[PDB]
Amino acid sequence: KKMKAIVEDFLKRLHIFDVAVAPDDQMYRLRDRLRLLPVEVRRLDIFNL
Amino acid sequence: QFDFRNSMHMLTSNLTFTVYSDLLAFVSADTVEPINAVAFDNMRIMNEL
Repeated sequence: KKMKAIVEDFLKRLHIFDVAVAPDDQMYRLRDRLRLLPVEVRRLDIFNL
Repeated sequence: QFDFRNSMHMLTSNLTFTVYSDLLAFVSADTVEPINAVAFDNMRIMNEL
């Protein structure tokens, strides 16, 4: 799964950027940065269930 | 002087066959899907997604 789509959705939903400017490389670097953070409890339990 | 008992001779050869030179029309090589290509260390060629 080409994971740039999820980052593009996130950036667009923030409602201040235009995805036509920021390239894919920063999206992938942001994804790698984002993987570290532990997820919220409710969503973690939803995924576990 | 023309001598017949020594001029006569018998030839040796194969019955019949076909000449092959291409040696590449007898093999087919279908590539794997471009996304899942791996390297010598059994890790994927591009590990960024």
